[PDB]
Order: sequence, then C-alpha cells, then structure tokens
Amino acid sequence: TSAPFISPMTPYVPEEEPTRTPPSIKDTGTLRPASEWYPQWMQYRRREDNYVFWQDKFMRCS
Amino acid sequence: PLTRAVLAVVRVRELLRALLLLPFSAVGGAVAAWQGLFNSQRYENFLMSE
Repeated sequence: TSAPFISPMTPYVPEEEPTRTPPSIKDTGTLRPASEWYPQWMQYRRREDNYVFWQDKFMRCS
Repeated sequence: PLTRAVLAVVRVRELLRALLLLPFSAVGGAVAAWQGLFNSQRYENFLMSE
C-alpha cells in the first residue's frame, strides 16, 4: 500500500473524466438500426415517466 | 357481332394510342413517385432527426 492515512481493502483506481457521450437512449447494442423517431418500450410506461426521451436529447445535444 | 367489331377496332387503336404516349406517362409516373416520397410522416421523422 502507498496510502499513509487511509486504505480500504480494495485499492483506489483514479477514475478520470469520461471522454465520449453515452449511447443515446434509443439505440440498441447491436447492429440493427434504431427506430426513426420513437422507441418501442415507450409504450409500456407511464406517460409521466416517458420524459426521459427529450431529457436524453437535451443531455447529449446541449 | 358488328358493334363488338367496332369495339375491337377502338380497342386496337387504344393500344396504339396508349403506347405512343408511353415515354410521356413514364416520366409522369416517375415524377409522381418522386414527389410522393416527400410528404410522408417518414420524411418528417427524417427531417427532425437531422
């Protein structure tokens, strides 16, 4: 251990700033394309819970 | 027999009259297809994603 004062049982790895924006919310992990406008899971959620669409757009764009 | 003979004549001449204008109507149908692509909701979705 290097830690003079405080050392938990798992060494601290210095995490840095992220360097790229996350995959959007609409994309899947695979190669098949997204959905032109609205995802399909949006239909199985409360109308007052689907605000994450436009919030994700705001976050990635601005 | 006679009236359907006159109809057969008008049908053959209709074949000819339809074929003589075929390039014009071909370009017309191509233009109709072209301008049909650009008023869907699909084109609106594309414009908003862009």
